[PDB]
Amino acid sequence: AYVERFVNAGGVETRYLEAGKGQPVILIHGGGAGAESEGNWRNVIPILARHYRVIAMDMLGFGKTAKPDIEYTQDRRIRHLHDFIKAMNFDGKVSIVGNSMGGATGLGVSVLHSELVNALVLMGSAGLVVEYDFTREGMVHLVKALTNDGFKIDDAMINSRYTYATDEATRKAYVATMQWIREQGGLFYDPEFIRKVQVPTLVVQGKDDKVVPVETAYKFLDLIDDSWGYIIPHCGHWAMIEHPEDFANATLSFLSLR
Amino acid sequence: AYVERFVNAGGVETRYLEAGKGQPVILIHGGGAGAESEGNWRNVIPILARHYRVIAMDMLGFGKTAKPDIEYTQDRRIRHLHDFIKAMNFDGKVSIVGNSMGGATGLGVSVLHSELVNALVLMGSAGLVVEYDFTREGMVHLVKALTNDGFKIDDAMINSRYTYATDEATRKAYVATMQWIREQGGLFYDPEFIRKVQVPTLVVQGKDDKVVPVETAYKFLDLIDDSWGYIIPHCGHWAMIEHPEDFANATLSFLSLR
Repeated sequence: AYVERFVNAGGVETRYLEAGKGQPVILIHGGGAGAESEGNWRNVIPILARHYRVIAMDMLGFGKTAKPDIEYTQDRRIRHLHDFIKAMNFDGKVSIVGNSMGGATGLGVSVLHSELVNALVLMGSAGLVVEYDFTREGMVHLVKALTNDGFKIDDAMINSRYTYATDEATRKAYVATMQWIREQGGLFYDPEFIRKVQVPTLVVQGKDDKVVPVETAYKFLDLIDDSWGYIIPHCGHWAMIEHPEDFANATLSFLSLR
Repeated sequence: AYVERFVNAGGVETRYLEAGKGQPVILIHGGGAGAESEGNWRNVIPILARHYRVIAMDMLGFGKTAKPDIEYTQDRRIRHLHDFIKAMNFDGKVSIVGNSMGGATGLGVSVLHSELVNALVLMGSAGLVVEYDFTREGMVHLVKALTNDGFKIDDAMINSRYTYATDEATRKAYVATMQWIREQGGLFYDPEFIRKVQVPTLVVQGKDDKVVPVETAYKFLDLIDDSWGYIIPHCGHWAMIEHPEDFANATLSFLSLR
């Protein structure tokens, strides 16, 4: 369905999944212990790959991407994504699709380095303040908590995510990542920064998202001038996982216009 | 691109436009003098017809549909749509897509006769209270007023709508239609009625709609349990006219899941 590749992104070896041909679209997974490209985009990649060159990148400190001994700041993740894009073989601009932390990082690149970006998709994206014990069972509770009441847990998916979350190197980077966020009072941008997003944007949001309230989407829609909104019912914090076909199609439709 | 047809809908001769094959989708135009199927859906029909049997129906008292000497109530338009659906040759349920008044009418049928409906699309739809001098120039001002600042007026489209609005029989029915609405304090339903919509619904809304504020969409999304939301930037009260490709694709995507 896709192949695993590695590239040196400005000094940080980076792992990505690739499938398809055509215009390049980068998928950025969310935060959380054990979160990475395969578990986040498994069922979405095939669909998107029918029309675009899909590139699912593991963020700095996550999955199989490098985990150097550094301070894991949001600024560092933004720079990493910037370096990955440059390091990749792209003839022009690329579209960026991100969930939660991945969304905040795509948003950051869309403001600091928009000349590299064609379109942005924010899905249950972090960025607005609006307002795990590392056990297999703890992972089950987490997934159920972040998804809609109708989401059916898949052991295989749970085991895969748990395996990534347990890897001591991955866990160490995760702890450092959460520490910085914790010390800032959360992962966010001032609304003024968000108002700087000028590329066409699609704000995707689950109506039942407990992490990022639906009102957050309405605020993103008010702040980002060229933003479209896609609100999904019976959907939690992970639209791409809870309703892959729905999310993939909405994304294809958005990208087809842009 | 489509053919014009007529059918007896429970006593009311009704005019519709048809194109395509497959699952049936009914398009319902908005209110306003001279509003009818061709002017409202011209550029959308071809796109939708590539995947469905598209049926654009003129509401009771509008376009080429019959204009009997009766009291033009919202109840009467709902009954008419019900009769048209029954009078048509449909093997099963049908999807309904409506703008403003057409949306309110589709919504009404979706509550009173949902066994006939598979999906509903409300576009700048009337229904929530949330909160023309009949000259060619008056028509130009109206279109500019109801559309986004970037909408380019098309004389041909203006002349066509003006021609329908001037037809004395059409004008007489329009006056009666507006009179009833005026005497009720507007065209609306109690939020409790709207909460009865149980079919999958797509609430489409222009961010710059001056007739139906964007907040209205957020309220529809709160009231209708199985509703998805699609918010469009730089879009006024007529998404299907201002951005036909965008609207048609969003509709195709929605219907493909349902």
